[PDB]
Amino acid sequence: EKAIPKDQRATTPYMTKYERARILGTRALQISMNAPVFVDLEGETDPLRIAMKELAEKKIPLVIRRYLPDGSFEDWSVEELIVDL
Amino acid sequence: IFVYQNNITPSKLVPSIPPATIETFNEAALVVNITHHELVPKHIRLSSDEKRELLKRYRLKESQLPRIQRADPVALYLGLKRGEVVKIIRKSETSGRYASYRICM
Amino acid sequence: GQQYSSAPLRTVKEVQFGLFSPEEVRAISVAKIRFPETMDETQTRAKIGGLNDPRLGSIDRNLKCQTCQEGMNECPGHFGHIDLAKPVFHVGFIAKIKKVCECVCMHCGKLLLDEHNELMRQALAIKDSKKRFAAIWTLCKTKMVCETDVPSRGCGNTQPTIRKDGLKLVGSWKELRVLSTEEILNIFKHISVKDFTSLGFNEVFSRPEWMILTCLPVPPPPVRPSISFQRGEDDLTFKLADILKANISLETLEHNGAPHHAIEEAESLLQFHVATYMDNDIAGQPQALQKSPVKSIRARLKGKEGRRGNLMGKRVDFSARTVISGDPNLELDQVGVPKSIAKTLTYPEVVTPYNIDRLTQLVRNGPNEHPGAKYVIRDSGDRIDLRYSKRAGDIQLQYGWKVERHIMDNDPVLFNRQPSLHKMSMMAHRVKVIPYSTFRLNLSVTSPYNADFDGDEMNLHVPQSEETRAELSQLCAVPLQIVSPQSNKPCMGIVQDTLCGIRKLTLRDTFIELDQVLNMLYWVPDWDGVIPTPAIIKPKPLWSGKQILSVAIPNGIHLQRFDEGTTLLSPKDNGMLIIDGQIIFGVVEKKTVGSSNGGLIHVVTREKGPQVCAKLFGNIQKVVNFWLLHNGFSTGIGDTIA
Amino acid sequence: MFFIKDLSLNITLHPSFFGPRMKQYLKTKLLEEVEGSCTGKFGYILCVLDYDNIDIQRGRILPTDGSAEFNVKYRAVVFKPFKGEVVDGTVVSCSQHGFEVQVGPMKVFVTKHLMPQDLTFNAGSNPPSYQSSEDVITIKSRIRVKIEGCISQVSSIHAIGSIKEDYLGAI
Amino acid sequence: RLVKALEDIMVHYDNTTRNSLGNVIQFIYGEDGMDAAHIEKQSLDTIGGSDAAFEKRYRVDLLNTDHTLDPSLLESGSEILGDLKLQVLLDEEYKQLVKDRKFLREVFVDGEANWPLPVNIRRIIQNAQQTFHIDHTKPSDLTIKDIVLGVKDLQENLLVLRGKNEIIQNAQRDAVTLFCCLLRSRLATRRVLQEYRLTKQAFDWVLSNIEAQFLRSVVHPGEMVGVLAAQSIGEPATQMTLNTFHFAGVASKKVTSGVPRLKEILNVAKNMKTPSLTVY
Amino acid sequence: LRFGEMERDCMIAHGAASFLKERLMEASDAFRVHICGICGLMTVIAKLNHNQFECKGCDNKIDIYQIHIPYAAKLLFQELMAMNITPRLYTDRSRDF
Amino acid sequence: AGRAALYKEVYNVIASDGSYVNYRHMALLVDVMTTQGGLTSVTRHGFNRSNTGALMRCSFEETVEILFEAGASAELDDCRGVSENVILGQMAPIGTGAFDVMIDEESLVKYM
Amino acid sequence: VSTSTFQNAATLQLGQEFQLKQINHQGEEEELIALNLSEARLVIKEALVERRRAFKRSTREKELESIDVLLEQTTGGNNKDLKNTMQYLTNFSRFRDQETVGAVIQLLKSTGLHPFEVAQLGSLACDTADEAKTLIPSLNNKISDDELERILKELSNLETL
DNA sequence: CACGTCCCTCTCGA
RNA sequence: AUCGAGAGGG
Ligand SMILES: Nc1ncnc2c1ncn2[C@@H]1O[C@H](COP(=O)(O)OP(=O)(O)OP(=O)(O)O)[C@@H](O)[C@H]1O
Ligand SMILES: [Mg+2]
Ligand SMILES: [Mg+2]
Ligand SMILES: [Mg+2]
Ligand SMILES: [Zn+2]
Ligand SMILES: [Zn+2]
Ligand SMILES: [Zn+2]
Repeated sequence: EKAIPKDQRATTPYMTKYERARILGTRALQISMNAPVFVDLEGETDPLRIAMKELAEKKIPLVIRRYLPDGSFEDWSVEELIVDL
Repeated sequence: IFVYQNNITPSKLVPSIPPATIETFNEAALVVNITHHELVPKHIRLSSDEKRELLKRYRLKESQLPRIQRADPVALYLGLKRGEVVKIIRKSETSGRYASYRICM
Repeated sequence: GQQYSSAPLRTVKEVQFGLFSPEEVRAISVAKIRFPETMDETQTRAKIGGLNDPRLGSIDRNLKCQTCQEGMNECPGHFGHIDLAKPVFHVGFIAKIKKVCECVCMHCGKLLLDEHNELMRQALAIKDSKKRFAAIWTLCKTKMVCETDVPSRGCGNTQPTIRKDGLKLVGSWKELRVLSTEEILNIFKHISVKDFTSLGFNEVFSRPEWMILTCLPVPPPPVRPSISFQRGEDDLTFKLADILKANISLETLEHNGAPHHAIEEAESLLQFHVATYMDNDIAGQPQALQKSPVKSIRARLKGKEGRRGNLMGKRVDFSARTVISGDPNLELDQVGVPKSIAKTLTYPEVVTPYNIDRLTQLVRNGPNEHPGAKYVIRDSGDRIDLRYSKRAGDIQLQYGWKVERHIMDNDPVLFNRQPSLHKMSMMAHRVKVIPYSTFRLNLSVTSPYNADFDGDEMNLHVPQSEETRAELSQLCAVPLQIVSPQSNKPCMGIVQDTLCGIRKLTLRDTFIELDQVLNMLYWVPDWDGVIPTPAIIKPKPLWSGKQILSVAIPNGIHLQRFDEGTTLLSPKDNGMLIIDGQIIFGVVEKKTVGSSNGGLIHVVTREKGPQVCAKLFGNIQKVVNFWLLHNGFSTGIGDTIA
Repeated sequence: MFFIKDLSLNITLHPSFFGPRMKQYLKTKLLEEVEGSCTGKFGYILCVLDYDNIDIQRGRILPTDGSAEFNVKYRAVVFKPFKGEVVDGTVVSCSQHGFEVQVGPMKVFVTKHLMPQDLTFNAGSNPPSYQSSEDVITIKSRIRVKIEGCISQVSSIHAIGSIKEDYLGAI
Repeated sequence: RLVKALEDIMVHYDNTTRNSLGNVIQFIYGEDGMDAAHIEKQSLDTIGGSDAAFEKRYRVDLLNTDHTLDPSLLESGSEILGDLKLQVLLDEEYKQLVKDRKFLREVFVDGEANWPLPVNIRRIIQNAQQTFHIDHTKPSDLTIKDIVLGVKDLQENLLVLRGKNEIIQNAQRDAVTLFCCLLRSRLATRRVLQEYRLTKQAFDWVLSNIEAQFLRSVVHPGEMVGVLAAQSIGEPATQMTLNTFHFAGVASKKVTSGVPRLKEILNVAKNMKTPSLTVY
Repeated sequence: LRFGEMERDCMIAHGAASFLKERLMEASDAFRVHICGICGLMTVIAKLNHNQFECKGCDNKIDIYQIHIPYAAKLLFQELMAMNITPRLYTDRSRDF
Repeated sequence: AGRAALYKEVYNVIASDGSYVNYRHMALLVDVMTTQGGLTSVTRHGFNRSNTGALMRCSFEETVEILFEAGASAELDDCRGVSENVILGQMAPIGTGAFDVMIDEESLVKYM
Repeated sequence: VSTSTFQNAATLQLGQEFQLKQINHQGEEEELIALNLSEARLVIKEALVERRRAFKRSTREKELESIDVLLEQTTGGNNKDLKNTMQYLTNFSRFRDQETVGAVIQLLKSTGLHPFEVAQLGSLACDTADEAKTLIPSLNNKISDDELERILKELSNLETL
């Protein structure tokens, strides 16, 4: 309904360790459910290491919808979020 | 404002003028200004255009703001009213200056 | 299991709290509770169409329920009811009933005060529901008369100073009147649609007239079960028959010859059962007992054990526990798990091209072989026990099946001492399956859990999905937690053996010869394989304690500490200075290598990384301990002698 | 009647379909379980209009289950019959107690007693018919009936019609 | 109780520390939006010490033959000697240093100069001297333009709350204010070239790493700071009164004013067991 | 083994949000109740292998939702109901901030 | 002014033995009681009386009593406190739950 | 999973799901959409054929085989309700070509009648104003009989062969 | 006048 | 088996 536009953002531009952790996890759970791998599986088996390689190449097709207390939010795409860690 | 020496008749008689805030303070607590004490920080009144600003800039609901008692020894000193906000500047050991805000419940 | 239901799946976002109406209880009730008989048509396993399964839940595992045909595991249960012959105060709303009767004209049904009073229009301004209803009752119990105007409004009956004897109310006039359940109910029902709403109530979800029970809801078996060994119902299934016994007395006692004294007794009796049934730890009262006390529904929920120990805390599958022993040849972020635990603890891996080749080998290894598996879960989902299934051999795995397989080397597990007073007291380690029945953890991770290896016991939890997995390894990993927010310092560090021998080692008198030096150098797995030019060469190639230690400290580290009188030409090997990961001077002690505010651990974890420092922990426990092995160290009564 | 309601459906997708041919399989699955459907609340869903413009938004990755969920806002042609609306329909079934009319995707039923008195049942006919003065409702004639009552049974809502009134009968 | 009154308390995406109602407990966790792990007890040399030594250690007088950066420490010490358009900034710099010194002495009335703050600067400069191998003899290839302006720009990029309107921006200045004091303290134009001997590369390296090591120290929106402070306060109390017999009869202030008073403090309670007025 | 109160607090500080749900659901009670879209209780007779859903008394057959909650919750709710307390579980919402 | 005294009286019993906990924690609790208007004690009446969700406050003392006056005042639980989700078996808006995760058809075909 | 939207005799007392004031899919507001047996066939045909156009990037009593093929190309087989509807619609559509149907809509929609009447008027072929108002009792007291009979006349005329 | 830390392991008696 | 009672361990 309401929502925020991507030119009025204000949240920390880096990836929250909880976001990184739930994205590496989320993709791992999805990758382990035989979901398409968008990265170049270079001799990989573990579905987490694939997701870590997917998050290292930022080829993860996920958007983090960061909910602010007022109810409204502002999505950030995994590929646009910096990954300082 | 009136300064009752030792007592005041409850002849209640105060809240009685619509376009007037009828304030009352005693001479005993006014002997030493409390706002001069080590632990009492700067309390600043907020204009109705400042409150309506801080509430939208922090995306707040009025209830969600930290509250300052109506009869707070400082809320009276500044003659606060219901709904007035007061930015509070305290010297913190992590940022040096930390802005807090309280609404007068 | 639980079959698939077309119904959409949602999460709960609002929980509406309110009160039943006697009419809504009659509505939902899948069966009227008519008999107090347990479940004895002929005491057969067939239950009685009166109590227990007149349509509610099922009593027998081999029996589908009479409402939702799913039977047992799936049947939520289905509430019944029993129409009360006489209204009854709710044990919990007892005081809240009085607080209202004090506020409203016990004859007029309108409020004792209204908006014409300065304090009532003030108290009424309070939209805080419960602070208003308190600010109303405060200034309402006093004015005890149905006024007629005083500038009209409204008949005038004086109001009684009400008090409670326990389960019944009385009010004085000037008259000792025991206020009736229906009479109060009749007053509450007549309360202005808007009057009770402004009194901290609600027009649809919490009408006052429902603090008085005209129709009781009967919970289904799953709430008050019954188990066999022959059978025996639940302490609340009993309490119900007790309530129904107390009701059927009133049902007939009042139908025919009305003796009023008896009527006014079996009613108070019934009020008792309905009261203790909900709360049996009442104020006055004897507190009932059946062949004893009895279990009040309120007692099921009382804090600590009872949905605070059923919902705030549960017992869980995929868990373990054993004695813990310390290992100096393990890595910091590891936990030596006994083989047996790794054969009982599983992980539902999903079949995929990435793992299918490993997975099928495990299956063939089975539940007895260490690197084996226990269950295989198909497309259809029914479980396939690899210990007893005939096809436990010629079984062909499909993509997308789940292979509940044994927990193997380097899975993430939640590890914890029990006084869980710490974010650190629950950490995630890599599994490392090992023999003997002890959990084994690296000696440096003792201080976080505050564990010693003296009959100490530690829990182990195991994730079940690849995301809770990553959640443990990306947040709760032991090396991720090396520096605590608690005191903004390292919460792990060198302790015991390693510490004692690391100042013994880092000395000038302490020299290491070649046959001993090459052993030390090898133990460092991340070793550059290059022999450090010996601090002393020619008389006899010797190495300094700190010098040899430095190959384990990672090049790129700079640390600086000055103790008492520590100079730039250290007098008593004072203080500490490490430059580019090699020791310059100074003895290594708790200050240097402990969990110090600016210790080596702290510096290495910040300017190098969490997992880098972790490997440091091991790289030192593997070397320092090795040196102490061949130097040795003891303690006797000689050391307590001056 | 025959309306166009702005509907929305919550479809859930397994992660294996989290590829490029996803929006396709979302629409494919949207119509799979909506196209030839019926409800009663909204009525006979008949055909989702405007295939091209069909929002899907961003799908929520379910908490402890990888699958994503989308609210597929769409628009479709529906059909909810109403008690009191006249509808012309083709006669299909024809019994001794009445005859069924095929109006749209549903079948309105007419009772012998809802037909005017003079319409007598004609068992003697390969296509059983209701002979009368002028009309002869055969197995496959066109009739204009007035819906009298509506019943919603699962994925189908039937009805009961009358032709006893005026301006009602054959075409 | 602690864990139960602080459950829902977690840093939120605007760096507010709120509960489950949205009620604001703090506007930046720890009044500086920082994470507790990236924080270290380093010293702000701008405060304690002699007014005389302060000049010695920070003041740079370009219009002077005695108090000017000797051309051996800068690249242009002799060509900047007397330069006055530049000494305006060495004043601006030295002026904000004293505005600093006199501010700290307002916050830390007792004159204690060692406090915890993110980014170990005492470390970073060292980890830069070893990195670029600093020549304690050869002069520095830095301009006064370089130092005082790099610092001024470094501060603008030390973000805590990211925002646009004055309300939030003015609480940016606040949140950082203290950290910047250590920054200006340790990046004094005299220090950089006299005792640090920074080259240009070494300097710019120190600036960029400071920027990140700070931007890392910002607490993460999600952190359950409340259920954490609760444990952080409750663990040592429950754990201190478990190691009381390691010394047998010692008592001390274990169960004397610790466990007791703390129970008072949490319950508040007017019937305090020792009401004392320490009147100065 | 009991994953008790204190252990919950620890994972909370960790922020292990979905590992905590895994702790208290997949590895414990966790039940599939059929709540009603208007009353908000288990009363939704679930004849799912015939696919009939009803909260008669609310006379509802479409507004049904299956929801994942601990059986301990399901009990706690029934128990509250047995004391004439309605804990109507709602999938939608009406506040905001 | 009191908030500072509260902290100072909290820190003064911490700095004795085990003489360090970081300001933030103490200040948060301290601020917790403070930011209400007066002292809000850490006790089953002090804080537990707030306008929090019903189930939340029932997870700490006065357990059945709280759920009573909740359904009697027709209370509503936000479902925003951790305890609520814990009781309900849902991922709590806590760190790894403070955000939601979505796939945009855009990205999925940007790497098709 | 089941369908939802935003928000009883046949005298305009429809459900709430078919109440005049109903919300859009953007969130605005727009009048109810009632189509006459004819306006419904085009709407379907158009939508069904414009689905085949995007499935390429991956007469009187003889048109009925032309629709069956479209239904056996785009829609899934099991969808049987759509087949009967198109059959039905194809026979009982008073108006065949878009041009005529528009005029019908142009005529009816400018009378103020609530869409159900707009719909029912274009689908039921009446002569008398007495017949029209007795089959669509939602009127009766609204449009005058003469004016209604005037409008009824333009209908029978526009009845495309 | 209601709380009274956390888990874990066994024994026995209606 | 469930309730109660008790003794230990960390
Ligand atoms: N009553 C208790 N409640 C909670 N935790 C306890 C309790 N008793 C012991 N513990 C926990 O178990 C450990 C108790 O110490 P332990 O019995 O192992 O003795 P110790 O310190 O090794 O004694 P010693 O001085 O003889 O070596 C601590 O980690 C403490 O947290
Ligand atoms: Mg021990
Ligand atoms: Mg010990
Ligand atoms: Mg002990
Ligand atoms: Zn059932
Ligand atoms: Zn009156
Ligand atoms: Zn219902």
